[PDB]
Amino acid sequence: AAPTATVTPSSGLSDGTVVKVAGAGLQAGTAYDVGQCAWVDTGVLACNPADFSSVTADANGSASTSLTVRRSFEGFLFDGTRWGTVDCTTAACQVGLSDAAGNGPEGVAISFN
Ligand SMILES: O=c1cc(-c2ccccc2)oc2ccccc12
Repeated sequence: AAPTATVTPSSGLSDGTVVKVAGAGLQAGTAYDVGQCAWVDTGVLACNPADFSSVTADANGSASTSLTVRRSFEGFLFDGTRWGTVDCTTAACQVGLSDAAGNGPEGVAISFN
């Protein structure tokens, strides 16, 4: 079926901005982890365990959350292993939203001003 992932990426904003994430039409009961998961290695991405707020799907099958995009964050995988400190000063960051396994909406990139 066609889900309804409506998120608000930080385009043209500075660091410390609150990214709005609202995913509807998901699996009610599943916990979705969302963070500023950006590129950390070749084909490898990593989320931030510092300012993260995993949201569980409600009885409507929707999950709304908000994350704070930092300039530098600790990159962590979905398994629990870290990859290193990611820094988006000269590079651009992005938002990552997926379940404990790694399924969900497509990633959206963000850019500072
Ligand atoms: O920590 C990780 C975060 C993300 C990710 C999920 C959705 C959108 C962008 C990035 O993907 C991975 C893929 C493999 C291993 C770790 C990760």
